[PDB]
Amino acid sequence: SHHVRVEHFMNHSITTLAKDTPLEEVVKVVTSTDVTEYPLVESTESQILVGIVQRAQLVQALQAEPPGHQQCLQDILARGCPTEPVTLTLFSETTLHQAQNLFKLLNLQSLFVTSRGRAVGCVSWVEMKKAISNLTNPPAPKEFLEVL
Amino acid sequence: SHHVRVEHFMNHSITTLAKDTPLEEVVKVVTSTDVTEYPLVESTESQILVGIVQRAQLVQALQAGHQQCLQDILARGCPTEPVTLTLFSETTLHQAQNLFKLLNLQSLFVTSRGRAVGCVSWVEMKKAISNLTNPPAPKEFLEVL
Ligand SMILES: [Cl-]
Ligand SMILES: [Cl-]
Ligand SMILES: [Cl-]
Repeated sequence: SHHVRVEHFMNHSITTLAKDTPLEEVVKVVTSTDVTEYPLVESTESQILVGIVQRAQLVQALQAEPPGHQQCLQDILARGCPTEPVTLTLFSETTLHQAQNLFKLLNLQSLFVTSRGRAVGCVSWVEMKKAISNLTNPPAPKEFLEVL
Repeated sequence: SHHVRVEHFMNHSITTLAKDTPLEEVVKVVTSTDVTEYPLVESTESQILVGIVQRAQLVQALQAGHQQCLQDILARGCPTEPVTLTLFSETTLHQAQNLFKLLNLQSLFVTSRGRAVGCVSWVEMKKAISNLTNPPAPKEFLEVL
């Protein structure tokens, strides 16, 4: 468990929202995902994690002030949409041993993962359990299908 | 302890080393400090935490064209350690305490928006806990007239 790192088993299927993300794109993201929260990044270019926004809060803000006159996420945040601070995260190089101990002892359900400050994934017990299982029962290699 | 945050009691007296920090400056930092490790940041301008470098390894590399910078010594073999856990400016004292106690930690660096901004050890933690019930009196300061 000391050789397996979070980057090996983390879920890459996360959708980051940036302060400069066009409001049209924000609406598309919110109406196409069902996650409870989204990692907020400084800019689309940097992807530097700076906070967390809860979907329920973002939905409420969008319903109140529906999206020429181009707008971005920062406009909605400046308008009053609540954001949450980042107080704990995993890192790409955090070991499976460290991650499991952290989740167990702090009674956590999930955490975002950063690498060089950038939001790169998330880990929940679903991913953790899969990694632990692979320790003794590694899955068979993935197979491909193609039009020969 | 839910209202006191790490940024309130962390030690701001940290010296980061950046990938583009000239070796001349690296020598100045090492010779003027007494810590066993330094937070490594992407660039002097960004201060984005990307790793940790141990004093002993820096010394070894130093004891062994373009202006030579830290990144050059790292490329030549100086080992770097990964960041696997940190505190954040907004982490609460309650959270910090639990983290240190349950994981048996002695210290961690603190980041804010990805930037290295301080460090916390039991020295700072104990002072914060003490201040909860016995806060120090406000200090008096003079203006430079
Ligand atoms: Cl488990
Ligand atoms: Cl794995
Ligand atoms: Cl304090």
